[PDB]
Amino acid sequence: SEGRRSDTCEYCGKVFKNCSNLTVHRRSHTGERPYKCELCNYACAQSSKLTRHMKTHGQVGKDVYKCEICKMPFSVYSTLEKHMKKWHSDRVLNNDIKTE
Ligand SMILES: [Zn+2]
Ligand SMILES: [Zn+2]
Ligand SMILES: [Zn+2]
Repeated sequence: SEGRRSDTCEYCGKVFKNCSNLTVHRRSHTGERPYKCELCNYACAQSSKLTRHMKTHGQVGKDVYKCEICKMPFSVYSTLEKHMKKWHSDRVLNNDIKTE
């Protein structure tokens, strides 16, 4: 039992406690949306994690994302580019990311 009609993020859709704390958090994330997927029940702070997982969401059959060359499950396509570019260059090593 409660009501909220103002003091909420235009991008989270989540109610808050003060319009300035609303403003500063809406800048310190940006991200996209409440990070929440509507097809998975998943969320994580980055921007491009969601826009990539969104455009890679097409009829995966399992309501969870996976590397279509492995069949191996992984949260988002940005972590897969970092898996694929090194977890497939030496044999299935300690997942140490695409970097220089
Ligand atoms: Zn927000
Ligand atoms: Zn999803
Ligand atoms: Zn893979």
